[PDB]
Amino acid sequence: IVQQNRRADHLIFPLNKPTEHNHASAFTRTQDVPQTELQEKVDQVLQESQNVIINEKVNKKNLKYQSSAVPFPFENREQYERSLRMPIGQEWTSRASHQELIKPRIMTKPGQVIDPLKAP
Amino acid sequence: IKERENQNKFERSTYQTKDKKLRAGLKKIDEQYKKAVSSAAATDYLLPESNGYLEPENELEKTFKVQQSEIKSSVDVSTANKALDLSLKEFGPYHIKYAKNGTHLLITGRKGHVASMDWRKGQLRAELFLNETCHSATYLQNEQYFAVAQKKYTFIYDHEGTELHRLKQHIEARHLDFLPYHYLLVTAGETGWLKYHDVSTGQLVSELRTKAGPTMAMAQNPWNAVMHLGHSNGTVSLWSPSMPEPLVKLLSARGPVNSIAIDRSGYYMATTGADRSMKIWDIRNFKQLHSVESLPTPGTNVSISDTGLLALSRGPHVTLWKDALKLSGDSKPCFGSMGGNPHRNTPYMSHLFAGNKVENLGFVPFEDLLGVGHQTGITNLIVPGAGEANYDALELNPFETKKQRQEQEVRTLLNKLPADTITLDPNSIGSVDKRSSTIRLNAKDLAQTTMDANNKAKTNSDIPDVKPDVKGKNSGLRSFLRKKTQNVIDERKLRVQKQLDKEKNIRKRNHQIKQ
Amino acid sequence: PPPDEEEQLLAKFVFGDTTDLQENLAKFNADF
Amino acid sequence: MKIKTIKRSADDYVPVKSTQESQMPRNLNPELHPFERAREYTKALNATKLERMFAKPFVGQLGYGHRDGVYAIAKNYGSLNKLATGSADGVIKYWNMSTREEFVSFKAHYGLVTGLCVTQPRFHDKKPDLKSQNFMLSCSDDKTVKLWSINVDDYSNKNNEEGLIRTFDGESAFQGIDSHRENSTFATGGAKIHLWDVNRLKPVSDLSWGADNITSLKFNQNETDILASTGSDNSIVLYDLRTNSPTQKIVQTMRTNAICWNPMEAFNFVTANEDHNAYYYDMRNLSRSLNVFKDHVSAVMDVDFSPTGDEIVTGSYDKSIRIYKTNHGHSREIYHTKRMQHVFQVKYSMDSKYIISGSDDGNVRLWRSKAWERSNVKTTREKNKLEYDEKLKERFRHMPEIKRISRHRHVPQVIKKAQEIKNIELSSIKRREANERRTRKDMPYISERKKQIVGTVHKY
Amino acid sequence: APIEYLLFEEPTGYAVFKVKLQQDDIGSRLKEVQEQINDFGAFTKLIELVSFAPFKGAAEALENANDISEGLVSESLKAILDLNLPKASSKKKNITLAISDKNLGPSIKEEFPYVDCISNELAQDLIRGVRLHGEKLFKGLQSGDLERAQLGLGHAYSRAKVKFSVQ
Amino acid sequence: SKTRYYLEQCIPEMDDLVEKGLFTKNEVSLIMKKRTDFEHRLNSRGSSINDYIKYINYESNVNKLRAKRCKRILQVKKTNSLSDWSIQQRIGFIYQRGTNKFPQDLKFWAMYLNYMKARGNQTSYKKIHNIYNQLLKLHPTNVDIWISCAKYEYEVHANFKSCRNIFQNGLRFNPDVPKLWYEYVKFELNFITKLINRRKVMGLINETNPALRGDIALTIFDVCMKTLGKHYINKHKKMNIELNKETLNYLFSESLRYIKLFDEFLDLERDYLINHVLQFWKNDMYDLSLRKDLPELYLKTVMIDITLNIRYMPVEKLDIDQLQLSVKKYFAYISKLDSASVKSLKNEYRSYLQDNYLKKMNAEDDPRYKILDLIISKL
RNA sequence: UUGAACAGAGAGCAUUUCCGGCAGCAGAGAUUUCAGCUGUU
Repeated sequence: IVQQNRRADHLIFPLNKPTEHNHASAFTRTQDVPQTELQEKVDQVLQESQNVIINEKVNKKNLKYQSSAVPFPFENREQYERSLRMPIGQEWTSRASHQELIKPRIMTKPGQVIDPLKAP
Repeated sequence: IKERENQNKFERSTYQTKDKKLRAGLKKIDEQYKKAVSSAAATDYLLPESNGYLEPENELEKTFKVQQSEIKSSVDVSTANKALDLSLKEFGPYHIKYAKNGTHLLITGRKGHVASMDWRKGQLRAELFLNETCHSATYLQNEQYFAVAQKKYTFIYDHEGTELHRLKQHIEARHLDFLPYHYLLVTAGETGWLKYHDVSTGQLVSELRTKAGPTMAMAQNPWNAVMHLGHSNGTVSLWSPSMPEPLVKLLSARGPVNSIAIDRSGYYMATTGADRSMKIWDIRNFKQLHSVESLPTPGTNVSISDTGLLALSRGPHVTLWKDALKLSGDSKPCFGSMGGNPHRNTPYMSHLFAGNKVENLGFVPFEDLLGVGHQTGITNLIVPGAGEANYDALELNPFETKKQRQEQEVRTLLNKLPADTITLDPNSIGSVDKRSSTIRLNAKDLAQTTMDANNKAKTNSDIPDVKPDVKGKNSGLRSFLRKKTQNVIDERKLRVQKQLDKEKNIRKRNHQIKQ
Repeated sequence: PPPDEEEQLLAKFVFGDTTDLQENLAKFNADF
Repeated sequence: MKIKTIKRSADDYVPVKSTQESQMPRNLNPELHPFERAREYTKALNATKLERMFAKPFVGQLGYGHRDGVYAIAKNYGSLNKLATGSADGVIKYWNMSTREEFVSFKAHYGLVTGLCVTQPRFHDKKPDLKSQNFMLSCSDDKTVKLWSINVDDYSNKNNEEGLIRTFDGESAFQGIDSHRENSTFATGGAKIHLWDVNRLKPVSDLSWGADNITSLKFNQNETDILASTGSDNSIVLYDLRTNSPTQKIVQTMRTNAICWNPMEAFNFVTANEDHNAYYYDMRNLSRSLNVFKDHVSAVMDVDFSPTGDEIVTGSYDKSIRIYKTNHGHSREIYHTKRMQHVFQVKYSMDSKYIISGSDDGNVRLWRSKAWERSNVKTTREKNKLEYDEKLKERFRHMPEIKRISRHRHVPQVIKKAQEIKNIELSSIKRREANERRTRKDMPYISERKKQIVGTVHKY
Repeated sequence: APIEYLLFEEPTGYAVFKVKLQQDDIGSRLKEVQEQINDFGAFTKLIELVSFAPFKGAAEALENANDISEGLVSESLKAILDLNLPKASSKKKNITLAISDKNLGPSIKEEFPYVDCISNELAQDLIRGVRLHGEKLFKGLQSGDLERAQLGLGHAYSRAKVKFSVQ
Repeated sequence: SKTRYYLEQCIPEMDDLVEKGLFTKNEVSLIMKKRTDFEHRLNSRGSSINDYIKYINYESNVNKLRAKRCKRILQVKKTNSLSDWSIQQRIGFIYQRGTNKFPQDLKFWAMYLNYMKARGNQTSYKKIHNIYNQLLKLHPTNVDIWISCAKYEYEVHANFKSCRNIFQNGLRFNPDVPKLWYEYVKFELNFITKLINRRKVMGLINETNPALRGDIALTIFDVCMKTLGKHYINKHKKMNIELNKETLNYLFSESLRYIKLFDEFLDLERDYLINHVLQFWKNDMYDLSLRKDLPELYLKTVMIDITLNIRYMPVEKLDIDQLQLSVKKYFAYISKLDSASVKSLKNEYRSYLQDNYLKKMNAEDDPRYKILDLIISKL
C-alpha cells in the first residue's frame, strides 16, 4: 500500500473510506418504531391480522532565460526538454486538459482531520 | 487517444533509461502530451465560422476578372457597408493602419492630417492637423494611444488627441511598429538606427546601428517579434533588441528593398525590390522558395493576410495571389496561364486604382477586407478568403467592451515579455545552455572529471600526440608551436617542441629506411 | 434513398436553416 | 462564380439581453497564440514574486503563554483545534486554537513537566464520556505520572469533574511519555522504559535495554504495537509489544532528541539530532538512512510529520523552525522572530495547514505551513488560478532568477554568520579529505547517509 | 467534529442545509474566513439547501416560535429531521447537526439519539451567514414575504406573552 | 469556462457520429453551434427555466433526426455505439441541472419525472427513487407529489410496504389535507381487495380476518376524523359552539364522500363499512348531540341508512321483506322525529323508492309493484 | 469478540446468469406506443 500510494498520481484525502449509513428516504421509515398514532393503529391491526549570414555570437542577455545545466531528476537534455513540450495554459490546451494538468497531487479537505491510513 | 486529421498544427517539436521513477515520469509526460494534443485538435468542432472563398464554376470564369461592384452586389449588406471609401483630396497620400482587433482605423496624410476612427461605427476618435510632414502612424496596445512619425520627432497621442509625449531620441523615423506582447514601439528611418522604446515605463530599451543607410522597409515577425529591415543595398536584416549586430543577413534583391511582409505563422516572408523582383522566402530554414523576376513595374508594397493571401501593389494596381506561399513550384505566382495550364498560379484577384498610386496596404484583421491607402484617401476591397474567420476572444476581441479593454490592458501589462526574451526561435526559453553538458554530472562524475583534468598534465594529453604518418607541413605540433608567441617560452611549448623534434626524427628515420 | 418528409422537417429544425422562410418571402406578393 | 465571405451575425457575439454575459469564441490554433514559453515563464515569475509578497506565515500566539518556557506540546489526534502544553514550572494548559484560549490550566507537578500526551482512556468498569471530556497524561521529575480530565464545549447534547483522576507513582523520574493509539497502555521514559496500563497503578512491564536512561518515546501510528525510544548513550532502540521486547538498537555519533513516525508509512521515522541534522530512517534496514536534512545551525530539538506524510517540520536550538519535503535534503522554509527563543517543541496540525511551536520564552505560536496560502474558501476561478500558478512554478523552478527569488528568505544575522562559518569549516574538512585521498591509494568512499552511524546491535 | 447538516428556524418554516465544505477552525478568527461569511460567492461553496418545510399558518408559526423559545421539539421539527437526517449509530459515528440554540440540543438528542448537536462558534458563524444572506439561499422555494412574516410573528409573540386583551 | 467544458464533453458523440455514416462534419458543426448557444444561455446570468425546456426540446429533435438517419442509411434500428444513449444522457443531465438551479418549478419536475419514466429500459428505479427523494425533501407540503410517488410504486413495482410508508410519511407532513387521507383509504381498500381476489383466484385454481374485513381503513377513517377536525379548528381559531358546528358539518361532507367511495367499492363489504360510519356518526362529537345539533344532517343520515339497506341490492332482484323492513325503520324514524321532519323524510324515502323501483318496473308488469305503489301512496 | 433472525440503504465489488436480434400472439397506455408472453436466431 505504501508503494501504491507513492506511485499514485493523485491522493485525495481522506484515503480511509469513511463509514456510510443508510440514506434518509421517504420510501421507508427509519426509526423502525411507530412514531405517529396512525402508524401505531395500522401496525396494530396488521400485526393482529554569401546569400545568408547568421550571427554566431552568444546572446549574453539571453542566458538568464536558459538553464545552467540539466537539472536533477532527468539524466539528459532530451528528457528535460521533453518535460517542457506542451504548455499548461488555457490558451494552448483544451479546458479538460488544462484542468487535468493543473490538478495537484496531494488534495485535502479544508477543515477535517487527516488520519493515519488503515490496513486493508 | 485517437489520431486526428488536423493534429499537425497542434503538434510541438522537441530538440531506454534504467531509472524506474524517471521511466514512469517520462511515460506520463509523453501520455499527457499526446492526450493534450489530441484533445486540442478535437476542438475544431467548436469553431463558429468558416473562411470565405471565391470559386469559378465554368472554364471561362476567371477570378481576377471579378469586379468590386459585382462582389459588393453579391455579398451581404453589412460587408458591403464595411467596404468603405473616403475621399480626402487635400492632404494626401494616406498611410493607413488598423487596430489588431480591426475595430479602429488610423489614417495619416503626408501633409499632417492624422485621424483615428471607429470605422465600422463611423465614430471619429481623434483628428489632428499638424501642418507638417507625417510618414507613418501606429496604434499602441489599444486604440487609446497612437504614435505618429512626424517631420523630425515621433509623437504619442491619446484617444482624444492630446499630445502625451515627444520622443526626442527617435529622430526622422519613417517606419513605426508595435510589439503587442513586449509593449515595444520600434522606430526606423532616415538615420539608419533601429530604436525600441518601452511604452509602459518610458525607457528606451535599445538603439541599434544598422550601418546600412536609411531603412527602406520594415516588418515585424509576429511569431517571434524579430524585426526585418530592408536596406538600399538589397539585404534584409533580422534584428533583436538584445544583440547589437543583426541575427541574419539575407541578400534578397539587387537594388533597394521596397517592401517586406511576413505571414502570421512566421514561416514565410515576401520582399519586393526596386529591381522589379518579388521573392518568397522560407524564414525558419532561410532558403528562398520563389523569385518572380521582371514585374511590369516595381512592387511598392506587399502584404500577407491571416489566411495566406499575398497582396502586391505596384503603383495603381493591386494583385492578390492565393496559395502562393507553398514550397512547390506550381505555387509560384504568375500573371498568365499559357493556354490554361493548371500548374500556373494566376492571380487570385486584381484591382486598378486608375489615376492613383497605392501608398500602403493592410488587411483588416478577422474581416474579408483589404484596406488600401492612396493619394486621395482609403478604400476597402472585399476579398473573400482573406481574414481569419475564427478568432480567439482571450487574445483579440473585435466585440470588446470598455471594461473588457480595461481588464485586458492590466492583464497584458502584468504579462509583458522582457525584451531579452526575443530570439530567432521562440522555444529557447527554458532550454539548457548550449555550452553546458548534454548529460547531467553528479558529484562522483564531477570529481572524476576533476581528477582527469589534474592527471591530463601528467599524461601529456594536452599537447597533440606525435603522428609520424602526418607530414610536418600539416602536423598539429608544428601549428601549435607556430601559433604560440615567439618571445614567450613556457613549459607546454617546451614539451611541444621536444615532441615535434621526436616526431620529425622518427619521420626522417622512416624516410631514410624507405630510401 | 431519398429522405422522408418527416426527416426533412427534422433536418430543417435541427440545422436551423431558413430556406423555406426565404422561399415564402420571395413567394409572398399581392396575395390579398 | 460562388462568392462567400465572412458574415458575423451580431446575435452570436453580442447578447440580446443585458443580463447575459458575452460569448467567448476560442480558437486553439497556435498561430493565434504566440510566445508560449515566454508567456508561461513570465506568468510563473509573477507567481513566485506574488508568493514572496503573500508570505505572511505568523498566525498568532496562544493566550498569554506560560510563565516559564514551554517544553511539552501534544496535539489531540481526534480533534482538530485542541492542544496540550506544559511548562517548566509544572503548569499544564489545555488550549482551543479556534478561539486561541485555554479551557483549563492545572498546577500539575512540582518539577518540570517532562512529558505530555493526549489519551482516550479505556477502563474495564466504565466508559469515559469522550464527547464531553478530554484526557491527558503528564509525567514529571517529581516521580509521578498523572491523568487529567477537561470539560469540552464542542457538542451541546446535554445541559462533572475537571482535574486529577488517577496518579501513577514511580520509583525514579520520568523523561517522556506516549500512549497507544488503539489500546489503554502507555509508556514512560526515564531511567527505565515502562509499559503501563490505566487500570493498574504500577507498570505492566519493563522494556529497558540494559542500564541506560531513555529520553523520548514515540508509538507508531499505523503498526501501533511498535515503539521507538531515544537514549542518552546516542542510541535509538525500537520495541515491539507483541513480543514485549526491545527489538533493535542503533548507536550514532550524537544523541537524538526526538522521533516521529510517518503517518502514511508504518516503517519510516525521522529523528532530530545534535548533529544539527535530522535523519530519515527505514525500520527494516537501519544500516543506512533514507534522507539527511541538513539546514539547521544548532541542535534540532523537535521533529513532527505532516499528517499527509509529505513534509516534516523541525524546531531547533538556533531559535528557528524549518520545513522539509521528504524528497529533498534541504529545507523549504524557515520561520523566525526576534521574540522567539530556543524552540523545544514543534507540532504539525491535523489539518496539515498550521504549525505550532513552543519556545524558551514561554509562548506558543501558530504559523502557516505554507506562508502564502490563506484560509478562506476559494471560488472556482480563484482555485484554478492558484493551481495553475503552482504548476507553473513547479515547471519553471529550475530557472536562474525564478530560483533566485524563490530561495530568498530573511535570516537572522547569527544564523547567517554561523552558516558561513560552517561552510568554511566544511570546505576545510573537504581539502583535508582531498589530501588524505591523495596520500592513500585506496580510501573507501563513505556515504552521507552512512556517516552518522557508529553501529547496530543486530548485523545485516 | 465537522458539521454535516445545519438547521435553520425561519418564521415561515424549518430549513435543513447540507454543509458541502468545512470552514477551517484553527484559523477561524482570521480576516479571510470572517469576510467569507459576508461574501455570497464564498458562502455558497460552504452550504447548500436540502429541505424546507413551511408552516401551515400563523397559529402554527406562533406555536413553533414558543416551542423554539422554550427549547422544545415540535412534531414539525421531528418530521423534518426524520425526513432529512440519515439513520446513524448511537454508539459510534453520530450525525452532526448545527444548532443556533444550545438548549435545543438535549431535546433533539432525546428525540434522535444518533444526532450530535454542535453550537460552537463555527456553527454560529454558519448560522449567521444563513441569516445574513437569507432569501438567496432558498432558491425561490420561499412562498411568502419573509419580512412581513417576521413582523407579524413578532407582534403575535409579544401579544401572546403579554396576554393582550382587546376587551 | 463551464460552457467550454460542456462542449468538450459533447465532442466524443460527434466523433462517433462522424465515424458512422450518420452525420456530415458540417452538419455536426451546425448542431454544435446550436448547442453552443444553449450552453451559453444555461451557464450565463439571466437564464430561465424556458432555456432548459428549449434545450431539451432541441436535443429531443436531434435524437429523432438521428434515429431517422440511422434507419435510412445504415438500415439498422440502432448502432451499438455511444450515440444512441448519449443524447438521452444529455437530456437527463439538462433536467438535473435545471432542477438543481430552479427547484421551485413543479412543471419542470414533472417533465423530469415523465422523461425518466418514459425511457424505462435504460433508466433505473434507483434514479426514480432519488428524484422522488430530492423532490419530496424540497416540497414536503405538496400532497400531489406524495400521491404520485405512492402511485408509481404501486402500479410499477407493486411495493405495498413502500406505498404504505410513503402514505404514512406524507400524512405526517400533511395531516390537515383530506385528499391524502382519501388516497390512503383508497390504497388500503385496493390492497385488501387485491388480497381477497387473489385468495379467490387460488380457491378456483386448486382442485375471518380484520384485514379482509377492512378495519385498517376504518382506523384510518377514525384517525382522519380526529386529525382533520383538530386541524380545521386550529386553522379557523357561543361563537366557539358555532365554529364547532361548522367543523362537524365540514367533517360530515368528507364522511359522505368516503361513503361514496365505499359505494364505488362493490367487492368490499359495503354494508359493514356503512354500518361503521353510521355507528361513528351515531356516537356524539364536538361535545354536542348530533341529532339535536344538525337535525337536517341526522334526517339525511337516517334516510341514507334506510335507503342503503336495500340500495346495494338491485331493483330487479329486490326483496319485498327487506323493503318492508326498510319502510318499518323509516316509520320508526318518522315517529321519533318531528312532524315536519317526518314529512320531509317520508317525501325523501318516497322519492328514493320511486326512482329505485317504480321507474324500473311497471305495476302491471310486477304484482309486487302494485303493492309498492300502494305503499308509496300511503307514504 | 462472534453467531443468528429481522429491518434496510443505493452506497461499494464481482458475474464464466439473463436482456438491449427476428417472427408471432395478446394486453395496456396515449392510429401509434408500451412492456410482457410464445417461438426462433
